Amino acid sequence: KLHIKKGDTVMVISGEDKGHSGRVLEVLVKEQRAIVEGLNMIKKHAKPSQGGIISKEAPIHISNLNVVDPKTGKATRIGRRLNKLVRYAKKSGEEIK
Amino acid sequence: SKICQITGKKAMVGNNVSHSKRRTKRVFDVNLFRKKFYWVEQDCWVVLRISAAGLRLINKIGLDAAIKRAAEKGFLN
RNA sequence: CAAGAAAACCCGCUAAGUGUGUUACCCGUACCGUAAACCGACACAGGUGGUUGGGUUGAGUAUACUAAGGCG
RNA sequence: AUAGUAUAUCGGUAGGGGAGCAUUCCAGCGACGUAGAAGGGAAAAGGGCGACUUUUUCUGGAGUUUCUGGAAAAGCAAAUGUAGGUAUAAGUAACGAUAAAGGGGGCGAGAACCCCCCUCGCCGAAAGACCAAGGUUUCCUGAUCAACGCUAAUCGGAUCAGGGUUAGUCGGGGCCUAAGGAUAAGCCGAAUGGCGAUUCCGAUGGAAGAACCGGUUAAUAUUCCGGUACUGAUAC
RNA sequence: UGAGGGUAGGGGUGAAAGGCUAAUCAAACUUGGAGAUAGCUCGUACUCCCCGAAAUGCAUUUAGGUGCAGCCUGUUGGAU
RNA sequence: UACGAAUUGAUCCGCAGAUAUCCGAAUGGGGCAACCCGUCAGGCCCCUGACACAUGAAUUCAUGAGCGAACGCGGGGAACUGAAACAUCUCAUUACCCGUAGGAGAAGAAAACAAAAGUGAUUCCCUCAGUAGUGGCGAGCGAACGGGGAUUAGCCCAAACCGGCUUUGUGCAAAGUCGGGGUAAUAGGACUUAGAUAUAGGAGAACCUACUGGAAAGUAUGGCCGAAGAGCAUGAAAGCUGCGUAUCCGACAUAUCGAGCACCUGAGUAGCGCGGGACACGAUCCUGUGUGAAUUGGCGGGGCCCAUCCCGUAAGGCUAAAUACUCCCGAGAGACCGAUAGUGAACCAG
Ligand SMILES: [K+]
Ligand SMILES: [K+]
Ligand SMILES: [K+]
Ligand SMILES: [K+]
Ligand SMILES: [K+]
Ligand SMILES: [Mg+2]
Ligand SMILES: [Mg+2]
Ligand SMILES: [Mg+2]
Ligand SMILES: [Mg+2]
Ligand SMILES: [Mg+2]
Ligand SMILES: [Mg+2]
Ligand SMILES: [Mg+2]
Ligand SMILES: [Mg+2]
Ligand SMILES: [Mg+2]
Ligand SMILES: [Mg+2]
Ligand SMILES: [Mg+2]
Ligand SMILES: [Mg+2]
Ligand SMILES: [Mg+2]
Ligand SMILES: [Mg+2]
Ligand SMILES: [Mg+2]
Ligand SMILES: [Mg+2]
Ligand SMILES: [Mg+2]
Ligand SMILES: [Mg+2]
Ligand SMILES: [Mg+2]
Ligand SMILES: [Mg+2]
Ligand SMILES: [Mg+2]
Ligand SMILES: [Mg+2]
Ligand SMILES: [Mg+2]
Ligand SMILES: [Mg+2]
Ligand SMILES: [Mg+2]
Ligand SMILES: [Mg+2]
Ligand SMILES: [Mg+2]
Ligand SMILES: [Mg+2]
Ligand SMILES: [Mg+2]
Ligand SMILES: [Mg+2]
Ligand SMILES: [Mg+2]
Ligand SMILES: [Mg+2]
Ligand SMILES: [Mg+2]
Ligand SMILES: [Mg+2]
Ligand SMILES: [Mg+2]
Ligand SMILES: [Mg+2]
Ligand code: NA
Ligand code: NA
Ligand code: NA
Repeated sequence: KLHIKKGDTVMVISGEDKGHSGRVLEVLVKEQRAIVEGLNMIKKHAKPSQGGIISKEAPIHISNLNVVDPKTGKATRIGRRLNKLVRYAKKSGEEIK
Repeated sequence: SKICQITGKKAMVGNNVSHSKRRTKRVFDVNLFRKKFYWVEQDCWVVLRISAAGLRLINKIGLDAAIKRAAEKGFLN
């Protein structure tokens, strides 16, 4: 189990991109990292194979990402309840996604 | 196997001891020989590899009882 | 004279009882091998069983010079 | 050291005694650190005396430490002492048979050495050709010149990739037995085991089943192709 | 001279040299007993302070070893 | 890089199944391990499938073989070394070689100790005690009794005699075999459990603002949780970010948990001579060789031996616990190491 997954909308809580939200693009389970859309861009130097510097999202360690509250816009911790199990936001109590 | 078939006797290990008390390893062997026997009850002959002590038992309780005693204790096999 | 393997294949004996067509499975097969490729720690002046080994000269497979081929 | 400031005494090997410093970790009371810890470079200052300690500054980029007590893997200059690194001899010995080289073209950044051609020289009962043992891809081709090659290298038995070994008869094996080995029935023997046939295994030998010449590939050739032969099975 | 066998460590083999038995032989090699034993040689690492010898006697399968005495030092009690 | 799988539930975890080439105990025969060659029954077509076929010990059937830590029990068994030389002695009933069990093994229920006072199976710990002894009386070696503990537990045959059945000799008698009788030391006997645990899992509290900074988890405020302030990770040192921790809840499988009477009471045995071995030990126990009793008024022991007294019943057997060990599995720890250290091996390691 992980507290985030693909398609989730999450807010960064630590790092240089703290205070920024975004959608989760890919989850690297073994390394415990995920790509969030529009955050943590990098300038990769690619040879033609036309070449040039290109932009891409670098993964953020998942412990710095929290699922945004359904009702309010702030990041909250989550839990699972039988109501199979399902995620829900600890700040408001509503089911998540 | 150099074992008596009536008594089970086998060679034992000991020492030679000289007058200066030098001790060297030796073997005490069995007075073991092969002998043919007439078996009155079975009207046949058998050849046994026995010690002189086994022959003494044969000449006290008889051949037939000796083979029965020897087979119970596991000496004839 | 120092007196020069064995068993089977292939032929006997009794006892006991030509023609045509199709087809021929398995493994090896490169390359080095009087050597830089093997045995010597080395691309080491050593060692390494068998066969062949042209022409002139010669008793000769010795010696000298040469072909094919191989080398500096 | 004696007396409580005075008197005496203070060269030292083997050796006896006293008092301390540093190192690693632990307990307790406490401190320091990204506003820069440990470590490393430089400088300055301290200590009855010393083992050592403190401060400043550069590097460094995350740990460190006072005091009291506790426990030790608790301190190097030498053992023809060990590991790793780097010197000296020294740009010295040497570059592995005195069979030998010269020129013109070529590819190329680059040529004494590589390719082609002309000349020269060496072996030729061999330094040529075919097998066995052993090796195991070194064979051919393209790319590459870092390392390897006792120099350089565009070259190589080097690196990487691709390719290449074709059997009714050849050599083996299938069959047979020798030395020897393993055994059967038996024999011997603390154990482990040692012996023991006409039996089986085991070639370096014996087989009543039989092929030779030529040509083609960059690399195979009694094997592929051509010609001309031979030997077993099998069905009509 | 080729191939394949056989003899194994107080054993083998030797036209005999104590030769040879995997560059090892008056007793191979490997592992273990095992850190054998070595009255022998070499070596033994921070600091300051106080004191400070012996190389003689006796005995010893002893003589370059050791035991006891003699001579140093700590603590303690006596004066000598 | 390329193509796919998966909310009609992929991957992943636990449990049970399917498949499982060749060698190797290797087992159809051979063999230079991973190869060659067969007989037999079936089915395809010079070949190829799919069966069976070793040996040895029991009754076709059942069994075994081989491998592998240490601990146990057996069979054999050194030397260096110490004795400041060395031979008795020591090292040592060690190293080592071989055989063979079990979760432990061995021992074990008095032919025992003791000393007129008593204790009663075995094993292991603390003492007794470096004692009594033993010893070229050298170097050395070295008990037991008694006391205090751990743990505790006791049983079964043979024989007298009775019955049956088979065999044998001649109804009798003997043997063998099953049933009944019987088991001693003060002598005795005969006759006259289904739940739990294990191997997957589920839930699991609580933080904001400012500064420094590349990045806060740091520092300063102000909150909150605590049966949770163990820890690891996260761009620096986090009870409140993540995985977790305290606590609670869970298994379709599979695994585990009377008088008399003299009839009997173990034979090549006890004991003995010769030669050895083990006992602390250079009377007691074992035996290679040669011999050899008695029967309850018997027999054995109490450190030569005799007498008396005391203790006990050999020559049949079985038994848990308290003890020994770690190839391994799970959970933990360390005033232990931190890459020339610590295992030879943190990587690629025999
Ligand atoms: K430290
Ligand atoms: K080329
Ligand atoms: K020897
Ligand atoms: K086989
Ligand atoms: K009975
Ligand atoms: Mg034959
Ligand atoms: Mg060829
Ligand atoms: Mg050369
Ligand atoms: Mg020759
Ligand atoms: Mg010839
Ligand atoms: Mg000629
Ligand atoms: Mg010549
Ligand atoms: Mg002075
Ligand atoms: Mg002085
Ligand atoms: Mg020197
Ligand atoms: Mg010079
Ligand atoms: Mg010169
Ligand atoms: Mg030289
Ligand atoms: Mg020179
Ligand atoms: Mg040269
Ligand atoms: Mg040649
Ligand atoms: Mg080539
Ligand atoms: Mg070069
Ligand atoms: Mg090449
Ligand atoms: Mg042939
Ligand atoms: Mg044969
Ligand atoms: Mg060729
Ligand atoms: Mg040809
Ligand atoms: Mg001589
Ligand atoms: Mg030699
Ligand atoms: Mg010797
Ligand atoms: Mg020893
Ligand atoms: Mg030593
Ligand atoms: Mg002085
Ligand atoms: Mg001396
Ligand atoms: Mg002295
Ligand atoms: Mg000695
Ligand atoms: Mg077992
Ligand atoms: Mg037990
Ligand atoms: Mg007495
Ligand atoms: Mg290491
Ligand atoms: Na600084
Ligand atoms: Na040092
Ligand atoms: Na959970």
